[PDB]
Amino acid sequence: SFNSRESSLADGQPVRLYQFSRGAIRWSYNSSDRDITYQNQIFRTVPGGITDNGIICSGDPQSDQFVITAPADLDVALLYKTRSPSDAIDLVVYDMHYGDAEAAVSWVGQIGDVDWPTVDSCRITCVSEDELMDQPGLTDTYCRTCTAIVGDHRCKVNLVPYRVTLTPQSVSAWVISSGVVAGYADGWFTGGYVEWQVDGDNYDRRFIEQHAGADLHILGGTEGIPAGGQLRVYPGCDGLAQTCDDKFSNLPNFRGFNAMQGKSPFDGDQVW
Amino acid sequence: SFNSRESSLADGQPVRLYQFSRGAIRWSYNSSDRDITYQNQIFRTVPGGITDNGIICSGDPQSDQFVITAPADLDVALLYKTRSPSDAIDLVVYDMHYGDAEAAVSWVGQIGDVDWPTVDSCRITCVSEDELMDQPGLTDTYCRTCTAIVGDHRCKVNLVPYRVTLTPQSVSAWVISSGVVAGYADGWFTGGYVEWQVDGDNYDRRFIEQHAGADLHILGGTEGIPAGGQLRVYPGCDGLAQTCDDKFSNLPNFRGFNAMQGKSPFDGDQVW
Amino acid sequence: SFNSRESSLADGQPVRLYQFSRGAIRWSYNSSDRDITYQNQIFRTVPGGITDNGIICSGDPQSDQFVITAPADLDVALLYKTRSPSDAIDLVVYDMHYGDAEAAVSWVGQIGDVDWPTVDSCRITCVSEDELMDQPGLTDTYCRTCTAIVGDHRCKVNLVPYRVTLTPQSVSAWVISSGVVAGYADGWFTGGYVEWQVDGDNYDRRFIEQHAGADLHILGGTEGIPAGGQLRVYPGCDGLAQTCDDKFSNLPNFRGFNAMQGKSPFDGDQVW
Amino acid sequence: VRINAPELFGGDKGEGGLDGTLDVLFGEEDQGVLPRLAAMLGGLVPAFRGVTTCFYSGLVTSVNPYPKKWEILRRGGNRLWDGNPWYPEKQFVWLADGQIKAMNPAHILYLVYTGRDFRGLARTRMDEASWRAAADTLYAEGFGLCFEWTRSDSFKNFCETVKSHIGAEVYPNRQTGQISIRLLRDDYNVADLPLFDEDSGLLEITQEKTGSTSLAPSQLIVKYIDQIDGAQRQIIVNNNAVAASQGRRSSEEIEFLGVPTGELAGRVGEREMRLKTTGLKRYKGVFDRRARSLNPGQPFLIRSTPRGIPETVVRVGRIEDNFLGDGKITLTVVQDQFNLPAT
Amino acid sequence: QGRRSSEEIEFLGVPTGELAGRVGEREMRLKTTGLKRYKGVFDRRARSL
Ligand SMILES: [Fe+3]
Ligand SMILES: [Fe+3]
Ligand SMILES: [Fe+3]
Repeated sequence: SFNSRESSLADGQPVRLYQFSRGAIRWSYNSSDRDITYQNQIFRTVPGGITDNGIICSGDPQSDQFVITAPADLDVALLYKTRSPSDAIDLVVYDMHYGDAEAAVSWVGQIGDVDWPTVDSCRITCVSEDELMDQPGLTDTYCRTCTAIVGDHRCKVNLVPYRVTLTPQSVSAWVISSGVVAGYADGWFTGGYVEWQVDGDNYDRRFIEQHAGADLHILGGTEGIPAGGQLRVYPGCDGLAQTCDDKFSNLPNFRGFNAMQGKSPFDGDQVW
Repeated sequence: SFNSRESSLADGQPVRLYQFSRGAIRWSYNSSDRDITYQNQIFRTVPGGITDNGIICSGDPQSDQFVITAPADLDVALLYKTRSPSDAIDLVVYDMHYGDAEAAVSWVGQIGDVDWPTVDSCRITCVSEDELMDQPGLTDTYCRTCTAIVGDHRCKVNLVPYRVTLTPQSVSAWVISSGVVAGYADGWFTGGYVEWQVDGDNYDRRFIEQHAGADLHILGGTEGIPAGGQLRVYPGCDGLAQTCDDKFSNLPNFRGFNAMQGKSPFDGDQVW
Repeated sequence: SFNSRESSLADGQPVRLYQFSRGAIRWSYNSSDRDITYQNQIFRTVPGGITDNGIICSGDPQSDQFVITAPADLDVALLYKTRSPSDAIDLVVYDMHYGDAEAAVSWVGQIGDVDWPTVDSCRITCVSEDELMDQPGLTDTYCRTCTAIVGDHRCKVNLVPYRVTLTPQSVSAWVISSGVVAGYADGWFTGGYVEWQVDGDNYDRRFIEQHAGADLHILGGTEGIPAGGQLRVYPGCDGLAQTCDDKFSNLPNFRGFNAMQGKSPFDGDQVW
Repeated sequence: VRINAPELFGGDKGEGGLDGTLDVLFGEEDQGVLPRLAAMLGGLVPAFRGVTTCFYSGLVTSVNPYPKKWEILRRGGNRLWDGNPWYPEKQFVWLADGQIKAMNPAHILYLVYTGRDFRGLARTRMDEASWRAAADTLYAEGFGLCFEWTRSDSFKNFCETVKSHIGAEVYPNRQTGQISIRLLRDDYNVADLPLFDEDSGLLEITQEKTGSTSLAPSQLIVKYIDQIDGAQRQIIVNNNAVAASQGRRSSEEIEFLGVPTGELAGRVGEREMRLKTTGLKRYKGVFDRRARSLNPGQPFLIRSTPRGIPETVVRVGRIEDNFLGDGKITLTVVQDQFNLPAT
Repeated sequence: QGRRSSEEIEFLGVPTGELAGRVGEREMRLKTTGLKRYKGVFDRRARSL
């Protein structure tokens, strides 16, 4: 009846539904003045209303953004206030008419940017998957180092054995200290990242600038790190062939070119 | 008195005249509420009025367009509704004051684009000859083929003996069939064009995708082709030297380079 | 108290002062309705008021202009009406509150452009020193000529001995004639400039197209040259090494490359 | 200079070698005319002052008449500055056991601004304190660079490249009128920095720019040139945390040809990665006269309880103030996340 | 001028140095004479321009 209602000249009762999902956690909002139950999901009513500006599909990712307006107290947007969540918040938009149990999917995407122009409002800019095609695609260089992030699909190195679970001893503004890591050689954890559970099955990740003794340096500060929460810390690969094989014994998968050639052409001037 | 009237502070009676000409056919329109006779030419009065936006001469062809506003039923603009006429409609604009027999030429150009934003109006964009200087001017390539359109001033081939006048047997959506052409070898007419008289001394031209037996394929469809009108069909040149000389015996004027050189430099690496 | 007054919620009495300086001559203006004395300097009140549009510091010289609006009879701006003064008019902007003897410097720059959109107003565009970084910085070419303006810090040639002080005999639209220069060889003054005192310690400079006999050709016309005022005329250097040494004996400082090499590479094809 | 290599290309049995005498004229202020050059060339021979020139005479090749192209390495920086070097104690930075004599970028910018051969601005127009502090900090960090001028472009392009390499802002001070340089480093005390609040000089904050984290790169490729040999080299910087979340690999290439050592390139690449993947929060605040003395690059604190924004450190960006008329002072600020690690 | 300033202009079409200097003098005079630009509004008397 959704299509029939759209074609109807007197039963038009538009209502737009938004679904923000991050793994196992979902946030449901509706633009009407009362909650709507759809597919066993109830959508909350935001005091003040939630509205968008329209959907544009012109083939230009930079121009085809989707804008959401909502109060500054919106739960899903509140997360971005202090620090952007590590994972992207997928957004799905449905369209349905009051009194009908059928809805149609209109827009699908993820959060691109969030800002709070006024205390009584917040503007969210949503981007589609098409915008991820503007970055280069070379991803190849003939250099000495590995040119591969430890654990990627190219290194084929399993980090689960190297996982270390610990409770930090003391947390400071920029340094998190723990005695368990003090037993490892300096720089063992350099290049690794720290992941811990925020809510449900979602974890927030932070990279490590440097590891020295019992003190760990966290890039961008330690804000948001629970002082007593359980933390998982993985090591980091420098990328050198000696580092790759002595520590991880992954030399066969070494993607770097240590000593094949640095400059030698076959159309130079004098070989000697 | 035209200049005197322009300088006059109390006799200003502006009236703008438009003259659309296509060969032997002329269309005359005026912006006033009554017909004006000038140079033995009477200009019709369009119910609703005809007006422009102004004349700009800044040296930039892209910016110095001339816009005409007129009802959607305008005769000259009605031609563009289905398909653009093959020939360009030259436009000349005169300026005169009511009661005076002298007029001054203001703008000269041709139709650039036509659109019908509303049922009660139509907007015509007129371009000047200066805009034709944006396209490249290389017009030269060292390739095997002729690189010349059959019949151009470079080929110097007379197509009048090859003209064929015929009445089509059957006309379809995309194919025009005639038995007379069935007596020619397949591909004889490929690359040619069909011209027929529309009105007066003006003809509309259509290119031919392919010729096979008794059926002719027309690029862009056969819409606008009269089912019983007289049609003139010319052949087409493939551009190969063998094709040029065997069929037309125009080898001396052959502009192509068949076997002079494909890559051979005089500063290469090894001649053998 | 200036900062205290700015922080004050009830004593806000803004007043903006402008100081146009050119060497030993200063012009003082204020935006209020009465003259203000500051640092023993009294600022005139312009009938009609003087106001700006705001200060922008975005790091882009093209965009961070400062605009001044004032009547068309403004004394400082009146100079630009006929010809731009040779020297740049430095501008300093102060901020002070009525009743307080302390002021704060806000903007510093020089006149960039002046125009008179209306008889009752004039708009002045002021540019900062950051805009002078858009021009190239190569300033080096391996050519035969000197590539140095006579008298610059690179030529190290003292023009004071060559200074000639004279009273012109006759002044025409484009030619200034004097018999004293008639005693010099043709082209002696070619490339030089004429400087004379306009007011105070500021002089206006004009270049010379050509010198022939008793007649001097002035680039851009002779308008603004006093018919009886004292004029100082300096010679000009052609830039050739023979010209540089025979006339000025500055060959050791000759910056040109007469006969070192014109094309000769060390990686060519055939030396002979 | 006695260059002895008559058999470099195998001698007679090969293609020859390089044997001869090389004379170098750097072009000092008092440089004289070389008798040999003028005698050999003849004619009106000037002193060739102000430009470095060399005069070679001897064997170039043998057997074949096709001489080979040459490559010459040359250090510079001291013979510049005309006659008066500025703060020479920190002009050069030594790297790789003295092999690379890098120059302080602050000195490069100072020469470009005040150089008589480049712009010739009066030395009095530059705030000595700020530039000296920047040079001292750069020398302490051992952050040197090498460059060559062949683009013949505007001063703005080269200055922007230098600023991006070092991460500094150059602006004409509104108050004193001199050119000031500020480095983007975490070298500030929280207390002394000014605080702005709704009741302390903040009018309205409109833009929030929450940003996103699922996007942004996971791998960064930095390409640099080694000055020992001049051969292209690159280093790889990885973001394991973001990489794990990313469904598919993403990479970008950034060129820092001014960097002469791989370690320095990695130091700056870590800064770039942290900046681009930490999720900066951008704010567009509106302030009253209390924010009158701020300048570009100056960090300050902002608090607004109704918006739920705690005390946050931000760095000034675009400035647009209106002292007369509307009275609107509007500033654009970004969260403070700029820092150059030393390791 | 307090400090030296220079710009480079290419006139590759010029085959002789004297002609290049002739046009360069024109360019210098144009760019350093301080032209005054006006944006006037006229009635029909300026129709034939
Ligand atoms: Fe690895
Ligand atoms: Fe042909
Ligand atoms: Fe000279």
